[PDB]
Amino acid sequence: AHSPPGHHSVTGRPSVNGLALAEYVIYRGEQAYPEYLITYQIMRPE
Amino acid sequence: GTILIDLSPDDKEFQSVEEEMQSTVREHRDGGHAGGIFNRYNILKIQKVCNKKLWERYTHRRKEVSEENHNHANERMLFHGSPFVNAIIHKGFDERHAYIGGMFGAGIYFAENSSKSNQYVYGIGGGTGCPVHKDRSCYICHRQLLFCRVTLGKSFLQFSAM
Ligand SMILES: COc1ccc(C2(CNC(=O)c3ccc(NC(=O)c4cnc(C)o4)cc3Cl)CCOCC2)cc1
Ligand SMILES: [Zn+2]
Repeated sequence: AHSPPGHHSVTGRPSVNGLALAEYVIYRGEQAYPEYLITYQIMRPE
Repeated sequence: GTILIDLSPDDKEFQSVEEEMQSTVREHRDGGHAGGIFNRYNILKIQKVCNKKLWERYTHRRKEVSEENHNHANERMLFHGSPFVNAIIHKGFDERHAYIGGMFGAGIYFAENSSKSNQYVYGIGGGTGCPVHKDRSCYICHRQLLFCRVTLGKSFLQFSAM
């Protein structure tokens, strides 16, 4: 796709769940640099 | 082109990245279906990604955006989870491979909540979970996310019904 005209990205901001943070979308690969690679497990709650 | 530099757990850089991971976990409306059930992670390793060519093209684009936006790149640090992490770190992000329509169209997706990016590491809606056990809530298999530098520029504000 393309950014909406005159914009460089989209911000998707949740409006129902007030505790959810934003998601963002870009439309050119050169607009991000993958700086850290994080290797992990999820932990089972106690 | 890409080298991966291991950070020690005593390095302040390790600690600040880990802190961003841990502190942006939230509850999800699917009760853990896509990404599993957890409140926190066991961070096994953090590697700095070093690639001169990908960096120069990042900074070249960043300068263009900034000059289009009252000298404001609007640079953030954000999470990205998908099955394509190993290709991304060697070849860079590529919008031509990102043709899957989601909540905000085709494009390259990032999240402020690390737990959001975690839902996609095994695929859309978590796919069939880990390759070994087919478990979307696997506590055994190793997962990977990227913590990325992203240029937003002027960002179109889309309020979503989530
Ligand atoms: C199969 O698993 C997924 C997981 C997540 C996604 C979504 C997010 N996908 C992306 O952000 C995305 C990012 C980078 C790429 N790929 C690359 O940039 C890339 C570069 N070089 C290669 C080989 O790939 C692909 C995608 Cl689909 C697409 C919309 O639906 C929700 C998120 C799409 C597919
Ligand atoms: Zn597993």
